[PDB]
Amino acid sequence: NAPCTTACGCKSRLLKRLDLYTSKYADGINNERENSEAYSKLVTAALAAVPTMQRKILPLLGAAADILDICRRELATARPLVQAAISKIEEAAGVYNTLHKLERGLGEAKIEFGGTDLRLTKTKFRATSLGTIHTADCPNADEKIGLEHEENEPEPAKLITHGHLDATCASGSSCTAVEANTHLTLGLTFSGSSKDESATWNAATNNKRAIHSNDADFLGSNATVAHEALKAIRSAGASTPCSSLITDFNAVRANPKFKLMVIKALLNKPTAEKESDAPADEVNNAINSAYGREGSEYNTKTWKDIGSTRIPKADPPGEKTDTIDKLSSLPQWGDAIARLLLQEIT
Amino acid sequence: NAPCTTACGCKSRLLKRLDLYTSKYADGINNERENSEAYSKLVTAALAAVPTMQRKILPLLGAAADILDICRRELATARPLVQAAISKIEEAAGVYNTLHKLERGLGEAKIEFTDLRLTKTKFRATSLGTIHTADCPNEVKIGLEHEENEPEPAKLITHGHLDATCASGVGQSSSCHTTAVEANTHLTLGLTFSGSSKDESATWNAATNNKRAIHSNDADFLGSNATVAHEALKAIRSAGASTPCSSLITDFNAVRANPKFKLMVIKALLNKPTAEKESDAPADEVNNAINSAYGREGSEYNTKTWKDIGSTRIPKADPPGEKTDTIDKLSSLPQWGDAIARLLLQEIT
Ligand SMILES: *[C@@H]1O[C@H](CO)[C@@H](O[C@@H]2O[C@H](CO)[C@@H](O[C@@H]3O[C@H](CO[C@H]4O[C@H](CO)[C@@H](O)[C@H](O)[C@@H]4O)[C@@H](O)[C@H](O)[C@@H]3O)[C@H](O)[C@H]2NC(C)=O)[C@H](O)[C@H]1NC(C)=O
Ligand SMILES: *[C@@H]1O[C@H](CO)[C@@H](O[C@@H]2O[C@H](CO)[C@@H](O[C@@H]3O[C@H](CO[C@H]4O[C@H](CO)[C@@H](O)[C@H](O)[C@@H]4O)[C@@H](O)[C@H](O)[C@@H]3O)[C@H](O)[C@H]2NC(C)=O)[C@H](O)[C@H]1NC(C)=O
Ligand SMILES: [Br-]
Ligand SMILES: [Br-]
Ligand SMILES: [Br-]
Ligand SMILES: [Br-]
Ligand SMILES: [Br-]
Ligand SMILES: [Br-]
Ligand SMILES: [Br-]
Ligand SMILES: [Br-]
Ligand SMILES: [Br-]
Ligand SMILES: [Br-]
Ligand SMILES: [Br-]
Ligand SMILES: [Br-]
Ligand SMILES: [Br-]
Ligand SMILES: [Br-]
Ligand SMILES: [Br-]
Ligand SMILES: [Br-]
Ligand SMILES: [Br-]
Ligand SMILES: [Br-]
Ligand SMILES: [Br-]
Ligand SMILES: [Br-]
Ligand SMILES: [Br-]
Ligand SMILES: [Br-]
Ligand SMILES: [Br-]
Repeated sequence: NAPCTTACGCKSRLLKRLDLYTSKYADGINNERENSEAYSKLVTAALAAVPTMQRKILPLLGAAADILDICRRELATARPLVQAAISKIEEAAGVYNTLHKLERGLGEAKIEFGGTDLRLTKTKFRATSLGTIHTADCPNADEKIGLEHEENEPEPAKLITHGHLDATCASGSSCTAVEANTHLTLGLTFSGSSKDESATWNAATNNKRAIHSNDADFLGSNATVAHEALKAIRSAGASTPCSSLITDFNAVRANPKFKLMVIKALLNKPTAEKESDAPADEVNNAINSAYGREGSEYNTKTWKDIGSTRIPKADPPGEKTDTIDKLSSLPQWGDAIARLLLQEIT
Repeated sequence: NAPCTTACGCKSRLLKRLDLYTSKYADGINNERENSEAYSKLVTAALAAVPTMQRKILPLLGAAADILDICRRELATARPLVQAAISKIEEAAGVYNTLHKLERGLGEAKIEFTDLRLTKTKFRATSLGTIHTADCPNEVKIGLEHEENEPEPAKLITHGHLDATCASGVGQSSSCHTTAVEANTHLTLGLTFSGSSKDESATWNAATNNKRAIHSNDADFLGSNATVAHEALKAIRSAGASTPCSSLITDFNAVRANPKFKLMVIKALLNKPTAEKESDAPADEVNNAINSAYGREGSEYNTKTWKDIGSTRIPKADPPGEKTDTIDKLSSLPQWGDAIARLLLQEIT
């Protein structure tokens, strides 16, 4: 809720926010895999099973096709938005990796004139840290993230907008002109606000003060467009694609094509085309008989019986048979379907 | 290819290389959509079509299931590798943004001293901390064949340098190692960066009035980021995953080469339905069956076979009673799945 304030924290939050979306997308990919498998199992079993079993599979087919189609279309819609966010967030992370290197400044040059004269060689530069970047890893401890929280989450912070010329001058005492015992120290630091401490420093230069600032906008809009890319997913309603499963009776039960095919296939009224063509109690009683009461046995029995349907199996000494669940691959299911239809032709 | 030498060039080349892989991945995704559609049409038409067409469809069906399965498995193997490359490349690109801001150094403090008192107005230059803001200037062979020989991306900046100038005496003509710092002295300290360590103090100590890098410090901004991205691109190639799902069910050459195809031609088109081996028929008879069903060498596969498949009539839901239409007019998986149920019910009835 409060803006991030360190490079390690901003990167950590931006990546954690991205994970909200990519993990949900990965769930959809897995769900599309399971729905594809389920739909293939239904078609194969619907061809191979005995009529009492076939009649229980048929009401699943149109509704399952509806779930699978929508699931694929939702993933296809989300795919470019998630890809766009990934690219933009990871580029911003790259800049944060550098802002962490600069978070302690860039060192200093300190001249100590020695005491004898004001001649100068490298040996009078006692400090020469200038150009040293910060190399330590992020602190191991540091920092509500959730899709519900995304709408008011603030932009990632820019952290550094200015570089500062730090200066110290101490004679003898304040710079009393520079003489043989004078320490002159000049450094470069960064912050998110401009600094000019010239007023206090000119009356007491023996204190390190930022005496000039220059523009150093490293992030530019990178964090803004990454932030906006996350909103683009939410605006399109693409944050949780393909969340419905064919193996969830709640998804199937709600489809009008399911109820209608219960009437056609399980209440012996095959010419029905409206939901009203049978009394609701007879639809419900048929549902109860086929799938357990209110579909309570859909997974414990219906999908188990579907998986135990025996289908043709290729073999060099002659075609054999086994169950859908034992030959659990699309190539074997497609081969069975071809073989089942050939037997009907033959 | 010589290594990249600028931040704008390194970022550009890395993204261009990445695009070689993501574009091929996108092609596989598109092919998988087309393959899923092709397979669903085949299953649907195989149930609905007249027996003459069913026999033409059945060998396409078993091969199509195999092609589609391989296609999905290739995409599943490629997906985490491509995602990793994208993440690592884009993190490196972000660092190169900053390396571009730093490519012209970070300015300087110049102190122009009548006396040797000092306030800000004696600092003529105060550019220290000024980063470079301009866009990239408006680099090389890029291609998968060229990827094995591509060098690692350049780090560009490995060290920061303290540059120093000291010019004492009127006209600022003299070195400060012999003409001590006095009222006319110009003292300039700056910060630049490069890809090599530097220590030019030996020459500077005898002539301080020339700008020289008299000290260097470590400034490794990229770390391993760019090399780790490079290695992620190689990880795709090592896995043989650069062109996943390149085969199309609508490409007869892919169908013909699928191991399931020949046997089903024998079973469905040569009146040997119990065949289980390719030796169950002469190869010449298989070829004649292929020529009759799909045109000579499959030359009519798209112009005739798939048009005939698409014109198969299937059931269509309607409130005043079930109607019929063609696969191509009812061109959606949900209408095909509904048709399959209605077809199987009709057989039951
Ligand atoms: C590209 O270079 C980057 C450095 O410029 C790499 O980032 C560094 O990666 C190392 C791991 O190899 C990290 O070291 C670890 O840090 C964690 C703590 O940091 C994490 O947790 C805190 C607290 O939540 C969080 O604020 C941070 O953002 C991190 O999420 C320690 O627990 C470990 O013990 C270990 O010390 C560095 O911290 C990390 N630096 C930064 C700035 O992220 C980066 O991994 C490189 N990229 C690739 C693709 O290799
Ligand atoms: C994050 O901030 C970055 C700055 O740190 C953004 O990058 C800058 O984006 C602008 C506009 O998008 C680019 O300006 C354009 O530059 C091109 C020329 O550069 C391109 O082509 C050369 C080859 O000629 C290639 O070497 C470069 O790498 C680029 O591919 C001009 O033709 C345009 O007219 C326009 O001036 C900057 O060049 C670019 N800077 C860098 C260092 O990339 C970046 O877009 C931000 N990220 C996001 C996601 O918005
Ligand atoms: Br995924
Ligand atoms: Br499957
Ligand atoms: Br039964
Ligand atoms: Br001293
Ligand atoms: Br009834
Ligand atoms: Br029942
Ligand atoms: Br019920
Ligand atoms: Br894609
Ligand atoms: Br489809
Ligand atoms: Br199908
Ligand atoms: Br002067
Ligand atoms: Br002046
Ligand atoms: Br290529
Ligand atoms: Br390759
Ligand atoms: Br380099
Ligand atoms: Br002068
Ligand atoms: Br490395
Ligand atoms: Br490859
Ligand atoms: Br032969
Ligand atoms: Br023959
Ligand atoms: Br034929
Ligand atoms: Br075609
Ligand atoms: Br027809």
